Amino acid sequence: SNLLLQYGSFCTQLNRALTGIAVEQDKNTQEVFAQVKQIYKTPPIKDFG
Amino acid sequence: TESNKKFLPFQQFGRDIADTTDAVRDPQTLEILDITPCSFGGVSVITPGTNTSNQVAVLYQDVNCTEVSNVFQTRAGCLIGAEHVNNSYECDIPIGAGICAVASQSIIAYTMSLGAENSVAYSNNSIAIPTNFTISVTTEILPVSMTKTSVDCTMYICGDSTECSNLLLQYGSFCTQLNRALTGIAVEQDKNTQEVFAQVKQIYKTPPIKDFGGFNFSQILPDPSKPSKRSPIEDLLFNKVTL
Amino acid sequence: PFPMQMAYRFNGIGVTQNVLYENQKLIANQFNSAIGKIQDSLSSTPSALGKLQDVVNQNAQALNTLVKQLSSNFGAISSVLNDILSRLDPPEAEVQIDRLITGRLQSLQTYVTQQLIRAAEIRASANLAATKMSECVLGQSKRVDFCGKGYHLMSFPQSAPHGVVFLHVTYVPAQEKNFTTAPAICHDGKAHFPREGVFVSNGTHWFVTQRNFYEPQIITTDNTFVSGNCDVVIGIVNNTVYDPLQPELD
Amino acid sequence: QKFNGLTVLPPLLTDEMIAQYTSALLAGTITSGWTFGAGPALQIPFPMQMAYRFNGIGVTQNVLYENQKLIANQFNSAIGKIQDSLSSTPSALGKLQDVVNQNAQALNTLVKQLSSNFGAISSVLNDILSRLDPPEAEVQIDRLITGRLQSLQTYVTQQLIRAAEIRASANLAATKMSECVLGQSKRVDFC
Ligand SMILES: *[C@@H]1O[C@H](CO)[C@@H](O[C@@H]2O[C@H](CO)[C@@H](O)[C@H](O)[C@H]2NC(C)=O)[C@H](O)[C@H]1NC(C)=O
Ligand SMILES: *[C@@H]1O[C@H](CO)[C@@H](O)[C@H](O)[C@H]1NC(C)=O
Ligand SMILES: *[C@@H]1O[C@H](CO)[C@@H](O)[C@H](O)[C@H]1NC(C)=O
Ligand SMILES: *[C@@H]1O[C@H](CO)[C@@H](O)[C@H](O)[C@H]1NC(C)=O
Ligand SMILES: *[C@@H]1O[C@H](CO)[C@@H](O)[C@H](O)[C@H]1NC(C)=O
Ligand SMILES: *[C@@H]1O[C@H](CO)[C@@H](O)[C@H](O)[C@H]1NC(C)=O
Repeated sequence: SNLLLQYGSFCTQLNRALTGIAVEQDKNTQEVFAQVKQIYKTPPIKDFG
Repeated sequence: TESNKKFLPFQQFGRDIADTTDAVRDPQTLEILDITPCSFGGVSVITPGTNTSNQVAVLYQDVNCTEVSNVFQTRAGCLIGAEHVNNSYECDIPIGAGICAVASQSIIAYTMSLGAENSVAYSNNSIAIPTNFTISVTTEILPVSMTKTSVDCTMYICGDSTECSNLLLQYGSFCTQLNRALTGIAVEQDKNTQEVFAQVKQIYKTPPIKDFGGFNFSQILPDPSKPSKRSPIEDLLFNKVTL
Repeated sequence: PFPMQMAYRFNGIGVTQNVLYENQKLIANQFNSAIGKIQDSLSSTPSALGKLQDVVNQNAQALNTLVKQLSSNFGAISSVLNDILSRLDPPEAEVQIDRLITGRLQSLQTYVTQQLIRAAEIRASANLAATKMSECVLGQSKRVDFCGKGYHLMSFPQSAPHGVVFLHVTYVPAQEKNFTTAPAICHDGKAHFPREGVFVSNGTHWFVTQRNFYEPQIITTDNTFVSGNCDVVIGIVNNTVYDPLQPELD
Repeated sequence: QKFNGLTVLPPLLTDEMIAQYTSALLAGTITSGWTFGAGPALQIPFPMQMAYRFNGIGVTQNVLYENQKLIANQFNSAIGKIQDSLSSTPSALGKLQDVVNQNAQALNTLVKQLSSNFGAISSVLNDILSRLDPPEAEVQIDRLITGRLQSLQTYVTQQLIRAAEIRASANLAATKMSECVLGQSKRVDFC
């Protein structure tokens, strides 16, 4: 590890890119699915004509 | 730990997919022990912010709550410092696996609510119709270009020294692929800005009298009395982003 | 004339022109107040400009780390190559330089690749901004949630450092009511269907109204049309249809 | 799975909450048509909604009312057939299985790189440390750091590209979510 410390900041660039991807995946799921301001519920009687 | 894998009489140690040690057979008995790497993981800090409070909670992402003041186990790890409350709220600080996290002068963790419950009074002879109407204006912000940076490969790597320049010249064309790529990005930023904005071949101009039937556009139209002829909103945007 | 422009923009989303002209003053007040609120919204809610701040911060950080990679030994006896060239013999300065050429070229490669990927992201965001500029300010979009939540009327573009801000003016149904309905009207054997809008009742009388704004109208032969008979349509109510010709001949 | 230094964080929205969101969107589409996207949920009988959707494609609404039972039977038959269609034709879920396969293969091929000497004397750093004196182990450990770091860099680069592709697919999915489920699209073969 003390020898690795002589390669600068590669080991935080990788762990900031991976975190960027990690948060981008939750942004993707939220942007696709969370488009309703309320959670609507269907009526108990399925008389839809 | 104990294992239920029946090793054959001739193998001593077992391997898992992608070349790792999974289990080993105790030489002094017939027992077969599985070897699991002991719990480890990154450590995450939940903070409301030094602007508000210096209270902090800390989450160990992949350990139980048996490895070092409330302590709550979640599917995302063991979170210490936050009290789990049963009632759901809007998600604030993301934790993971459905729990988000400040209220009542302490850090709380809860299962996120997805929104208010609202059933629709469905019937095959009832229609709702609006009897009035609101006009809303929303703001949508999109990036179009970024700073056209350029880095001189040879002078960056090999600062003003011919001795290193000879080795860099022995590394071939790298110091030309990098300049070519950065030049391509620089020109593509101008193409982006042109395609976003240069959509009118001629420059139209507003009339001097703002008799728009009661609509007031003074907040989006350029103000000639300003040195840079920008709208008040555009002023707020240029004064709101800091470098 | 701009009020007629907005009246046609109402027509384009299924609200007849007469809603605007009778309510032009209220529409003006709501538009002006919303534009006024935009200032407070942008100036008081942080992270509102986050999408624009993030790119400049990412580029500044990439440059900062790129420069900080110059302060790294990479296996060399020192970071400053001037000291190796001034202190070591070339037969060994060659080897000491190689272990800085490699690390600084690798840092440059990392930076260039990250910039290519982020440039592709900005390329996609710029193309989306161009598409919204074409289809929201330059015209009117019927595609929902593309020019903001609600029924789109218009958009106004604004410049921003390294970006664009759209003010989307949209129509949202507000106070609402619960009315009885029917898919057709049975009159002397003929089935009447609305040309535009639906039939509504408050219990006692049947009217026709546009679906996106309550405006009751008497049922006549010029807003309804006849097809088939009363025994085919499931769920019909019985009301009478008035023909303006009857009072003109009587 | 869990190896040396590799973790998988759980998604913030669990499958239960995703299912609850799609249930909310389905209840909206069923009980209020497209109006729950624009503003408040406005109650409309489902046949009148489908009559609107016929009106929007140039077929007069009466065609629905006169053929309501046939329309219902065809819609129920198609919805029933969708299960057999996707459950009986293989590769139907290839677009979702391929993402998982590529991520798992990238992780396995990141781990496999640890068992490569990279030009040194033994792929285990502890073995070179235990057999060579530090002044000489330094070079072999430099090899086992440079190669492994280059492998991690390649993995992260390919994950950035794949994340960009999946983000493009997610953006198209959100566009379809708005312009196909929340409303009705005049864009041909887009929905
Ligand atoms: C329709 O709504 C508007 C506003 O939602 C009403 O207009 C006035 O608006 C201001 C704020 O914009 C309120 O303080 C007033 O209470 C509103 N009413 C009046 C009389 O000023 C408008 O009145 C509404 N129309 C109907 C028929 O309800
Ligand atoms: C009135 O509104 C309620 C809920 O808003 C709804 O359940 C009901 O069906 C509507 N009509 C009547 C006649 O009550
Ligand atoms: C739905 O329609 C049927 C016949 O068309 C009717 O009997 C039933 O009462 C209707 N539903 C409600 C809730 O009134
Ligand atoms: C329009 O809004 C501006 C905002 O500053 C206000 O000063 C002005 O009086 C308003 N009316 C007109 C006619 O400009
Ligand atoms: C409506 O009128 C028709 C004749 O015009 C009659 O046969 C029917 O019973 C009436 N009531 C209904 C359809 O509910
Ligand atoms: C229902 O509509 C009729 C027709 O305009 C009106 O006279 C009546 O006052 C309304 N309200 C009722 C019946 O409660």
